[PDB]
Amino acid sequence: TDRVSVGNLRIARVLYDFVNNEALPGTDIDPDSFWAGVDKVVADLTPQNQALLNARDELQAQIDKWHRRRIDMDAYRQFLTEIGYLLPEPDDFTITTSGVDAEITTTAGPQLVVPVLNARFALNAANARWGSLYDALYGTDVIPETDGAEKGPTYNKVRGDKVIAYARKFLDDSVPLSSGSFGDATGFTVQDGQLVVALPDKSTGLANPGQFAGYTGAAESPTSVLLINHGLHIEILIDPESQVGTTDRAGVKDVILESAITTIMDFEDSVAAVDAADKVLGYRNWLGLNKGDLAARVLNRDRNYTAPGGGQFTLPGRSLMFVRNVGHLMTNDAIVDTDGSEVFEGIMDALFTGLIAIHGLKALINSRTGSIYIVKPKMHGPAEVAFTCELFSRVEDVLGLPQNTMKIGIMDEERRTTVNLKACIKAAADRVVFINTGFLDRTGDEIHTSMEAGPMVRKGTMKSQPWILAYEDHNVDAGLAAGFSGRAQVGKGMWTMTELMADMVETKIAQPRAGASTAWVPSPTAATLHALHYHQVDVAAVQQGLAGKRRATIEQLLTIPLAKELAWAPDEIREEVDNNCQSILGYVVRWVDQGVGASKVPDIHDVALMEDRATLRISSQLLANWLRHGVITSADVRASLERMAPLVDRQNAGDVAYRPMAPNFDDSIAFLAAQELILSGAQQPNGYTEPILHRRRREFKARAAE
Ligand SMILES: O=C(O)c1cc2ccsc2[nH]1
Ligand SMILES: [Mg+2]
Ligand SMILES: [Mg+2]
Repeated sequence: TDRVSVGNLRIARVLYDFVNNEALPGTDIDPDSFWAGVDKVVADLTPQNQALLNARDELQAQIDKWHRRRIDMDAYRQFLTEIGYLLPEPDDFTITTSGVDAEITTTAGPQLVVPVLNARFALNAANARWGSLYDALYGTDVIPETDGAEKGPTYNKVRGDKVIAYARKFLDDSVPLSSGSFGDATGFTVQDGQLVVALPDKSTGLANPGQFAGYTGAAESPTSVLLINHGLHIEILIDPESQVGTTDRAGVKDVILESAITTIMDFEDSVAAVDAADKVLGYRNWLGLNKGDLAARVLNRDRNYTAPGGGQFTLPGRSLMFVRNVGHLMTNDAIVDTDGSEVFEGIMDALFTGLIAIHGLKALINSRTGSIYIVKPKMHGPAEVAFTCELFSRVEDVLGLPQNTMKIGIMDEERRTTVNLKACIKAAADRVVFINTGFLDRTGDEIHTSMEAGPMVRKGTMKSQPWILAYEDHNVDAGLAAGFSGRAQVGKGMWTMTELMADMVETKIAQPRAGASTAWVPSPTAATLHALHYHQVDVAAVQQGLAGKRRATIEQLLTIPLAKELAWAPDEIREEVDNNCQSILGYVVRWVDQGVGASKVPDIHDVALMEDRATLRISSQLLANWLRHGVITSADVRASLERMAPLVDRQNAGDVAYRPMAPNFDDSIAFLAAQELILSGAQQPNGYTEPILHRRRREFKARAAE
């Protein structure tokens, strides 16, 4: 119709044009040979993809019956073994992934995640490798507004001084002088290769002069001083003529931190992309980032420095990029077969994002070691991991890339991956560069998998349940036992409260203390603040100290988060229903009506949260669970949705083109989607929301196409 026929494939025209005209040129790959490659890879791997998806349904159906036909933990576990859910743990091994960049193998630090469909955000992200500590401290609630230090339309000097002080204190804790404090420093010099600091009554150096990494300008009167601690860089910009530098005892203008060492450009949960036009926009942005010519305002270039002993060197000025493809579930009409059946989206993302990423290896650049970094979400168990690897192998042939060029980041966010984590890693032993954990998806799967067992604890309660604490520790243990320390990242989840930076600075330190190589932040600002934690915590030492430990048993992992009988008062029930209905509606309306997958969404208490699509999975699965066991009724669910809808409406009053859901609820496609997600929730595969979401978004767009 409006498609290009290649073999058994009917490629959407926008897609076909985009690959040939934009993606392919530069890659030395023959267009027709590429498309034929696509035709064959799709046909060859599609049935295998389907077999894995069906296998999920079989397991879940068996688990459903088992619960209904009853809690004997020993029998439950033996059952999961019998049905091939819980597979035998392989002997110890060590990953062999080679050609990995240092930012992944060695450097511990923040990792940004940004919706690929947003060129400006994506630009900021790639440039967030370096960010200003002053701007971050002054701009957020880390420095309390309190007494005369409040922000205004004018720069407030009382506040800047607190910022300066905080930064001086940080320098004391990070790169300690052999004597005295940074707060008293009056100047900085470089005599005989060693950084000398000017104190009022004397002069000292770094207690460990190894932390001196270089400088700019002349050794006598430098324009900046480069420091290193825990593999992370710290830059003191010295400029006595600047506004802040003028009033500073040492002429200091700013302190710059190496912040977002890596960034994940996201095709999955932070992006709304339900057809061929959407995917191209995303692919196009991914192309521009990889050719290094995206702009709206360009991509930063490397940074120049002078070695402590005179010579010249350089550091990368951009955030090393991953891409997150979609998982194994969804199809997309960007390609169909002759029968009209949509082609598997994950298979498409491997080919296209992989094709595109070729530009990142030639000059502008990304991986200096020659690798492409794909993060794969929502896999269920080790066979699904081996499938992803086999897919990568094939795509590499179509692209003419050396084998194992396309590295994998295994996200641990499904229960069948959690309890088989060592086997999952081993299936990717020569490609794996990353594992991580998070709250939303994983708890959604937790609730779905045990849907029939009984009513679950409230969402808040989940964060402190035995299963999830065991899962957090188990993740770290498995990676370290597999040799990740020095070879691959071990990550932990997102800080979602974008305006609550004091809290983040206070609490998020627990992640590197738990041995996390990296963890997720929602903004460049956040990345800068979070970098503090890796200065205070020596993650390599922590990881070294954790080795050999088994801090989580299979029994703990399998402890279902069931509510003890009569746990809640009727007002607690309503509070939770309301809370969850608000979460659905707040995220759904922006998603369906505007194709926005990630934004600052006020929760029921007007706190700004930055969650991806998975917030929909947990909240819908919880209410569906509570529906299934009669904690609440259908009258309850609808009443709550009707109450929260105008509240969401009001929270979007500051939106130039928002559309009310109230009072005409059934004419709101957004409202109907929220309602469907909940009432149809128990029947969704593993509780996945995309089937309902994609359809409703496509419906809204067709309604709007008039
Ligand atoms: O895990 C989360 O909550 C999360 C992921 C992403 C990606 C962009 S915003 C965001 N929140
Ligand atoms: Mg997820
Ligand atoms: Mg140390």
